[PDB]
Amino acid sequence: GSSGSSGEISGFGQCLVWVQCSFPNCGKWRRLCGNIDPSVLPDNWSCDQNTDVQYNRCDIPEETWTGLE
Amino acid sequence: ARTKQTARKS
Ligand SMILES: [Zn+2]
Repeated sequence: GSSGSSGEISGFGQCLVWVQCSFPNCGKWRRLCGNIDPSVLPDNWSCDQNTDVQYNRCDIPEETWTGLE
Repeated sequence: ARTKQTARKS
């Protein structure tokens, strides 16, 4: 890395994608699979449209993503 | 629906 170029891709340099719930009483951010792109996702995406069953509901709290716990 | 990206870091 460490240089001015578009499309940062390298070994161990993995990206991640996140999506915010469409409900204002949610506003929760769920993780997605690295094969998915935010330019092919719906304008009304919600927790019910998640890929991971551990967080596929609006009644499930947001994940601890702060480090390793 | 808002979207973002982050680095896999701590
Ligand atoms: Zn939700």
